[PDB]
Amino acid sequence: VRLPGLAAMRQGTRLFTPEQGEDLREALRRRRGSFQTTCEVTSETTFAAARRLREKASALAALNFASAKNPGGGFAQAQEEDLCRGSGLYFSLTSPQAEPYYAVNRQSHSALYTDHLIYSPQVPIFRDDAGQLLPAPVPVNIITAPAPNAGAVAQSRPEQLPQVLPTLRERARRVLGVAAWMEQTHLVLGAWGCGVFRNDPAGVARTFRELLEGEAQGAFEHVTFAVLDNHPQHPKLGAFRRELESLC
Ligand SMILES: Nc1ncnc2c1ncn2[C@@H]1O[C@H](COP(=O)(O)OP(=O)(O)OC[C@H]2O[C@H](O)[C@H](O)[C@@H]2O)[C@@H](O)[C@H]1O
Repeated sequence: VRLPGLAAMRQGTRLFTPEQGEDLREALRRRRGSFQTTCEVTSETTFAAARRLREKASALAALNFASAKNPGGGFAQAQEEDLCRGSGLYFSLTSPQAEPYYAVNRQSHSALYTDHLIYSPQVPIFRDDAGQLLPAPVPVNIITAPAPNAGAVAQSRPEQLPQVLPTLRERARRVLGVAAWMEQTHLVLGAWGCGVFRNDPAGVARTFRELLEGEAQGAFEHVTFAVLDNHPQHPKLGAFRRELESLC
């Protein structure tokens, strides 16, 4: 039998296309200055920050460090694999509405990908970081979008290297523009693009920091950066703490 919440979530899944970029900015701009934005940088998983924020959260959204080409990225280290194995996310990512995002991204034949985002409403989290049931599932809205594959660019088309950073910059602003458009209060962000895709965690953490200080200033209530980091140097975790000190 199908798990509770899946049908509602899949049917509410919705595609944002590149041609709606200006719609997303106007939503951000209109929402600027609405709160005293509280923000933190943590070492929790993306669904652990979500799950503790839930009971406090008017409108809770989290970012999927998604594949551009296959829902769930075809599958252990990776965060989207984590979200798919412990929630209904996959059932939403394979939905009919969502298909143009993978179809176009594959057709682009560019490691920078395109500007489609998938909005999955009320995705039920079913299991903890350790994989047993939750009391009851806890729903979270999930914004899925692919960071540019900086690794692939370096190895397959270095000529797009200078475009890497502007691409992640404008796509992040679409990411929070979707969160503003869907009127979220609590945003779970993190080391977007910084693992498999090999983006500089310094640039990523900062690019956020700029937007939460510029166009996204005050647009959200609480923004936590859940950055899992089991590497002893804690490189990703450190660059996010080091560079989000102004805002938190
Ligand atoms: N559950 C987690 N929660 C929070 N942070 C995490 C988690 N898991 C890893 N991190 C941290 O986040 C950093 C980046 O996690 P990555 O998963 O590589 O996302 P990308 O954007 O770089 O690559 C996306 C591709 O990887 C997948 O295959 C997708 O299908 C895509 O194909 C990690 O180094 C962790 O420190």
